[PDB]
Amino acid sequence: QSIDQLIKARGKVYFGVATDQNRLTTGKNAAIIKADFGMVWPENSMQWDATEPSQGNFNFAGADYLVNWAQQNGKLIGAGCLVWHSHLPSWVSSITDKNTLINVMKNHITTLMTRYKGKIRTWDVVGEAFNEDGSLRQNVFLNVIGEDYIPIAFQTARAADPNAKLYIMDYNLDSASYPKTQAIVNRVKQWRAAGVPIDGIGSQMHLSAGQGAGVLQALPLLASAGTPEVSILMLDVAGASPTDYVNVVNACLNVQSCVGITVFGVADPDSWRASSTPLLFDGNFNPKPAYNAIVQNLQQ
Amino acid sequence: QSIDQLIKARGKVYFGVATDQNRLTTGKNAAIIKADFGMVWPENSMQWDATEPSQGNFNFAGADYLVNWAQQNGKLIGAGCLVWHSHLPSWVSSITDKNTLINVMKNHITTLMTRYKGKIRTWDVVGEAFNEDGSLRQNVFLNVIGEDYIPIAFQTARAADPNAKLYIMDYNLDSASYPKTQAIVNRVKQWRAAGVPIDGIGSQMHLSAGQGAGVLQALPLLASAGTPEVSILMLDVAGASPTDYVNVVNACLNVQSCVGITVFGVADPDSWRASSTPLLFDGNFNPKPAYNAIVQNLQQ
Repeated sequence: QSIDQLIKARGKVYFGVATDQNRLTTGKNAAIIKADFGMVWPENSMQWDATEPSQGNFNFAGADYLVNWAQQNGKLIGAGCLVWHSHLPSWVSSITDKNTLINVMKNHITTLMTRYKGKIRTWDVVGEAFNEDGSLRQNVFLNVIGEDYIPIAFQTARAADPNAKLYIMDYNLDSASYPKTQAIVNRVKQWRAAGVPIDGIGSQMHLSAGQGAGVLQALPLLASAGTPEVSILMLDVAGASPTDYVNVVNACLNVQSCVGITVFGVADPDSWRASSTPLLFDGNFNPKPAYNAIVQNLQQ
Repeated sequence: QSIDQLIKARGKVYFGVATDQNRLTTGKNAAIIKADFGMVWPENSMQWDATEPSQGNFNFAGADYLVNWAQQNGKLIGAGCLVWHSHLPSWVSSITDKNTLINVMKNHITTLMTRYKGKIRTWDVVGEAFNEDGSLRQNVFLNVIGEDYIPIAFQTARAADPNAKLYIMDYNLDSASYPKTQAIVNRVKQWRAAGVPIDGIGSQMHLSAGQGAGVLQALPLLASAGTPEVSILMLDVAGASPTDYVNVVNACLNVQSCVGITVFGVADPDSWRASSTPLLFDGNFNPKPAYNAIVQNLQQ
């Protein structure tokens, strides 16, 4: 059975997966995505270092391929991340003038979002903006522009494509007792009260064995920020225990504003941490017990 | 052991593999390439649709990543294909004016080769130029320019980077009686007699089970064209039988002008025909029997 069909039958929007051109032309990835998943994301083809490697020199061939494939095959598209320190080319980090950096950030956002206007359901606008202690991460945008870079990014994104859901994304939001989880909730509440158009919080979830249970309490906490949506992004789980995966799916089901889940690839050998075998399909493209456990859970 | 070190000890230049950025950051590909292979090729990041998706406007982020990684890790680099019909954006195929298409083709060749001047050992300049019956394939270049497009392409490439070895590449050159094999020999001899700088023939070798034996006769026939070099390119073998792979390696060893072999990826799940398990490593990144058979053949 298709986990995307089953999660839609329980009132959610999608079960999705990250992919890109050379996955779709190799292995069994295209066949599995067509049958079992409802939304694709670019693994890497939309990141800043892939799309604007030097100023004004936009590289769209890879992202175009993915968007086309998804439209032909009737899949939803999510994309990101527009502003994220980790995938930033050096030409951006070396800018020290505030007005320049604001315009460079705006141009990057507007150019990417305009190109795909109306085709992208969800955009990750700002990523990994918090330190582990809950303070704001001192990336180039915070250092040069200040804390208004976040309002500016979201305002710019809303103007570029008013149809898209705009998300802030972070990782290590997997425990309700962790300071970072509480901090992002408090800051998003205050940004939204001031009119910043943040539609969603996306939890980048790279879990160790046994950490699924904690998400049952972390996800409701993220939802308490009052955004229209929350989601689970680029999920994988070391060891791929059915218990961990089922717990994450049940957290999604329990939180009414959680629209769906995106796993971080199809088959284990194509994972960034392949030795931990953390995905739902094995190296022979066979479903693993965690896939069947999700199916069972969604049927009941 | 490393098959690249062992083939070097037998007097050849390399045992290589096709890869690209997202392979180097996932699975065990980087570790295996570092240990076992001596030359990397771009799986897709140098093709025309990836590098010049609109006229005069280039996308080099993916190719730059590969070239940098290879230099950092002491690997040789091969690249291609500059002029192929199968990877051509629609804007090129629509051109109907001979001078315009010549200029477009020359600009494509010169821009890519200049960017990496001196860094690339082998360039595939023209690919898949022949029909199965041995006549020239009627692609946009033949239809608009005529059969001079091949001389022009090679002369332009030689001027752009004199260091590089320049190859023509085709598939189904695997049997010595097949018409395409003799046809490429006939034409390459003619072109070289006219001073066209074709340094090599690359045989793009996608074999079915049992076809390795015929390569022992086909590869020397290709070498009879008199090019300085021949190579085996983008090799895979349905079923990955040790007998097939050993026969291909021995054909390389038997042909003095054959400089090396490149396989079409590391592990079976990342093959374009994964259900035929045609590569040297399995879905858990373990060497397969064919890998060990090549090791022993090269030591004996």
